Amino acid sequence: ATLNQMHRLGPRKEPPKRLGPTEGRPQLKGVVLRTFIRKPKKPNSANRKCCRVRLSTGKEAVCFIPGEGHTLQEHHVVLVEGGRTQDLPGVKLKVVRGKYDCGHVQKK
Amino acid sequence: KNVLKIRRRKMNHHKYRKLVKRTRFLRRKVREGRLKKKQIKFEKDLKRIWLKAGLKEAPENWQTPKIYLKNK
Amino acid sequence: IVRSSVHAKWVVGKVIGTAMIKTAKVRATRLVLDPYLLKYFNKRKTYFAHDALQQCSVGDIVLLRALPVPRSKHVKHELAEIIFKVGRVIDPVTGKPCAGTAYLESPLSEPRE
Amino acid sequence: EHRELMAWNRDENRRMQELRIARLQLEAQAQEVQKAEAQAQRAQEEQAWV
Amino acid sequence: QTNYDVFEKTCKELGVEYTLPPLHFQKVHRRFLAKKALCIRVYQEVQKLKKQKRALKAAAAAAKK
Amino acid sequence: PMKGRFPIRRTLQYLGRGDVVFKESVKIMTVNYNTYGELGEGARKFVFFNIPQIQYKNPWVQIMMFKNMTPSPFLRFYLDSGEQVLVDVETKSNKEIMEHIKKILGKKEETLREEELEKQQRFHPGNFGPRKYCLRECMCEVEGQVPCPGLVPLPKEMTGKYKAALKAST
RNA sequence: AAAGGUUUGGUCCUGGCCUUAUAAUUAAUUAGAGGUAAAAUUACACAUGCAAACCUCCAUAGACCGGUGUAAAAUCCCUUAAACAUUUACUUAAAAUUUAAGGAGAGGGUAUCAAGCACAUUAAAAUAGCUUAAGACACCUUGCCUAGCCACACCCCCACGGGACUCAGCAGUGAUAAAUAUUAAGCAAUAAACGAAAGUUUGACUAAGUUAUACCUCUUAGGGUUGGUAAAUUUCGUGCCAGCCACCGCGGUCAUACGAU
RNA sequence: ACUAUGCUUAGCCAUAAACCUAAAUAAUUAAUUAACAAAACUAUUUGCCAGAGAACUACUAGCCAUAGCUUAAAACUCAAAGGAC
Ligand code: FES
Ligand SMILES: [K+]
Ligand SMILES: [K+]
Ligand SMILES: [K+]
Ligand SMILES: [K+]
Ligand SMILES: [K+]
Ligand SMILES: [K+]
Ligand SMILES: [K+]
Ligand SMILES: [K+]
Ligand SMILES: [Mg+2]
Ligand SMILES: [Mg+2]
Ligand SMILES: [Mg+2]
Ligand SMILES: [Mg+2]
Ligand SMILES: [Mg+2]
Ligand SMILES: [Mg+2]
Ligand SMILES: [Mg+2]
Ligand SMILES: [Mg+2]
Ligand SMILES: [Mg+2]
Ligand SMILES: [Mg+2]
Ligand SMILES: [Mg+2]
Ligand SMILES: [Mg+2]
Ligand SMILES: [Mg+2]
Ligand SMILES: [Mg+2]
Ligand SMILES: [Mg+2]
Ligand SMILES: [Mg+2]
Ligand SMILES: [Mg+2]
Ligand SMILES: [Mg+2]
Ligand SMILES: [Mg+2]
Repeated sequence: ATLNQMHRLGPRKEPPKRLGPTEGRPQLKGVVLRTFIRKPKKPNSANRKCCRVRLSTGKEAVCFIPGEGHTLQEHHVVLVEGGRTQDLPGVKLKVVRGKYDCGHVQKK
Repeated sequence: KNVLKIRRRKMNHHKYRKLVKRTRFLRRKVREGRLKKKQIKFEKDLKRIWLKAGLKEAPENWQTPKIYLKNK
Repeated sequence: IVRSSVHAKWVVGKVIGTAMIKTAKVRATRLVLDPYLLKYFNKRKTYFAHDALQQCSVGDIVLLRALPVPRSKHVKHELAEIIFKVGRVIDPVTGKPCAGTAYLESPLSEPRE
Repeated sequence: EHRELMAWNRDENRRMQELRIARLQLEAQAQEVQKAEAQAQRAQEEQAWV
Repeated sequence: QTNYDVFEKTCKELGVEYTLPPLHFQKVHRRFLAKKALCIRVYQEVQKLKKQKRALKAAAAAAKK
Repeated sequence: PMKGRFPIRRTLQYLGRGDVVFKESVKIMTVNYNTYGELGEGARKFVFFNIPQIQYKNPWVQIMMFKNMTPSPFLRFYLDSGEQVLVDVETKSNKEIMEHIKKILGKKEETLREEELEKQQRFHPGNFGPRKYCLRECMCEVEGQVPCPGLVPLPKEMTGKYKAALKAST
């Protein structure tokens, strides 16, 4: 672009930073609604443990539960955090182990 | 130089043309109603002007033109 | 004989319109530095000026004097002088009529007409 | 000091005006000579053309 | 812009009318031309009413005097 | 590569090299120059190289330039009194034009220095306050004075916590 | 940026994503003591206590301090005039602090907001103008100019009036939130108010209490990681399962990538 | 085999790989090989571009256009897509 064209337009317009599943917040608190299994998109093979939750904002999201074995059930309370599960498409939230009803993984 | 990008657009346009053909009658009714709302919005915007100016009736000998109807 | 408050006590501009009675619309331009590019560009402003004699024509360079009291909402200047008349320029250096970069009357001659 | 500098300016403008008339005078003499010669060619060509 | 005197003679002799370039381009379409016609008409009606009111107001004052 | 010709003209150092600071009387400087010709070469160079420097040092002066309106280039200054100073710059180098206008309508070096000193009259080295305005925020910074309790803990007897305990003990 | 990883069977080009640095808030795990700074979900509803007096009556003060970020593209910088709900001087002038009318220049987003619709001038009252792609108008978002400034003060922009009738003063509570300081002491210092004055008053403030949020001095040791980018794995268990990854990716029997050691 | 149609006369429609896939203009040919194509490169002015797909799409406005054209997004998905050899 010419110097006249750079002057008439100025600095590049910056698209706004749209928020993610946590809505620009470190964590959210949600109530478990259902516990189910999700299948990782190929080339991976597993039965990943997930749960649906109703977040404090009022929306409902799918959250991956990390660790080997959880005791979560419906009506439990959990603290979710950000971070996508790479193989699980659409799962953009995770549960925090050791907060509210969710507990630390039982060591073997 | 392959034509792969042209083939993606080729399929999108083909499928879109068949979608319009299926729902041609529905799309016609959407348009006639979108134009009617477009006309009411035009009339209301003209009524706002003379009422704000303080007139209680539209200017003498004025009839809002119907500009979106099948006049041509 | 206090002077005007406005910063533009003296402004030069081009008469871009003359359709108001006894008033000439004048476009002045100033140089403003682009901070990113550090280059000067033209910022233009519009000034309404009182043309008492309606002696202004579109395209002529004029000098405006700030009025002591604003005549109206926008008329805060008067026509001090017509620096250059449109198509009727008179060379300041020699004093002879010119039509562009040329002399309509040679400076060697002394017509005194 | 302003008045002295504004007087010096007018002197410089007159000094340069004098040079301008001297330069333009020389041009008139030379251009006049060329004009006469060019008119002669037109007279020769114009007579031949007729 | 260069020789106004010749310009005036040329236009008068050749019979050519010269219109100056308009500062701003005006877009035109049925919706704009229809709204712009009402806006001009509404203004005229408002001004006509004011003129009538002034005449009646002045007439009443004159009678009192 | 910086765009344009002579990209050095678009640097703060170049703009600050201008030496013509007009007197307060000067309000407008119209520049009439021709884009084609031989006797106007210095004028064209003056608009190219010098007009930016003049505007940088005289932000409140209106510089308006007109092209190919007259046979010869000239400069006309408009003063606040109403006087008009016409300068003829034909056959003159751009440097010569700058020197001419500096002499007739330029502030002297003595005047400019005096204004600089007056501007800084209210800054005092002894004054304490924020870094933007002062050298030192607190007297704790000075050598020999009691240091800041955050950096160096104060003696116990100089602390309100300790003094309050004694007053209760008394 | 001194860069790095990642398209391919391969190379080069182009190009996005991510990594390495820095800081704040919250959460997991974990922690001794001392000094310092800062304290912060919520313009949501508020239990109780306090936050403005002084003084020979008149007056003055309660218009400040303190709080919040409501509203608004709201402003910055500059010019002019005028007072001042003032101070200190004179019978006439130096300040502090404001208000009103303005404008050299600068000043968030969307142009799929492109026209606005009276937004102009003259001064017989006529003329038909004014703004705008050099971004008007419309809408949306946001405190900024930071020794500080601006707006707000239960709500209805305002507050005659009306209403759903007051902690966005200190401490404290309910609810809500990922978000968690004392229902504390003193007017000794400074500041403000009052008084001619000795003085009185003040949840301003001072000195404390609380809290790894930060810094500082000490003492203890915990936390994470160990395929590549990127510093660092022994053995076993598991066997596309259970699990893991910021990116590339790992796991179907010798897994330096999972779990335990 | 035979229509619409290609033809004429009026009007509409305004789209092409409408592609020399080369904006225009004035210089230079050396103090210059990413690859391929069409040797390199400077200056001036305007237009345009900012990962891929979603998308010659949705909505908006204008239009003799009504299964139309021009104008033209986002959510969401992916870690590539793409060019040359
Ligand atoms: S900053 Fe000076 S005593 Fe702390
Ligand atoms: K795998
Ligand atoms: K890269
Ligand atoms: K309010
Ligand atoms: K005190
Ligand atoms: K093994
Ligand atoms: K491991
Ligand atoms: K390990
Ligand atoms: K072609
Ligand atoms: Mg497709
Ligand atoms: Mg915490
Ligand atoms: Mg305050
Ligand atoms: Mg707000
Ligand atoms: Mg749209
Ligand atoms: Mg209120
Ligand atoms: Mg409240
Ligand atoms: Mg209150
Ligand atoms: Mg409170
Ligand atoms: Mg906190
Ligand atoms: Mg006192
Ligand atoms: Mg792990
Ligand atoms: Mg790893
Ligand atoms: Mg046929
Ligand atoms: Mg096209
Ligand atoms: Mg062709
Ligand atoms: Mg198409
Ligand atoms: Mg379409
Ligand atoms: Mg559409």
